[PDB]
Amino acid sequence: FGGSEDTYPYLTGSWSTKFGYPPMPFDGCMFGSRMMTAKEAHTSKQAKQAIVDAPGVDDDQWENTYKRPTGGVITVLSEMGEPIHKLATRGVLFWKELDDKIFSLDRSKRVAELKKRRDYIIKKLNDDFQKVWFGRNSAGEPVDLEDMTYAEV
Amino acid sequence: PKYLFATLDKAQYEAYCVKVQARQKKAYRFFHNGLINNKLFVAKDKAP
Repeated sequence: FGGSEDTYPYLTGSWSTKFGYPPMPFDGCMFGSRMMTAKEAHTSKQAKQAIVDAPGVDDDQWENTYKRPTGGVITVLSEMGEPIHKLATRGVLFWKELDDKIFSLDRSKRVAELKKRRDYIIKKLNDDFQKVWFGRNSAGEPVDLEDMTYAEV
Repeated sequence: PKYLFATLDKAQYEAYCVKVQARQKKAYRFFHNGLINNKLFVAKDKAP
């Protein structure tokens, strides 16, 4: 929901009629994703910006989150493994990435697979993720933590 | 050693000196890794 025009139906019990059912009135409506752009909310400017910019999708193809960047949101897994809906930013994309190739593998086999895609994951880490690769050197380029000088660290 | 270097031009010698100090940094890294993880010796399992 994001307005009273779509809210109204369920608020009345009219939605349920569309399904060959009597009216089933809801005692109220609840707003979450909607209010994120309230100026009195703490969402960073460009954040609530990029939020608006999400082309929504209808109750039709929300199931599509699970597979594609559908609208502006995509589904991705927590560290707990639980499913989450997020704005499919470059980060949240490369996050879905590791979900499928790194966090998909059992603990053991993981570390090995990391070393193989190391400098790849390290680029995508440096380039478009919330947390960067701590590996910079004096000159500016990225290196191994084990290769940095004390100063540099 | 100095006497060998006196064969070269400051051009050459100084180019070499940069190579060396890079190696030393690898070496340093390795040696410390080895001490801690007991891998100062690594047996080769296959030819090149």
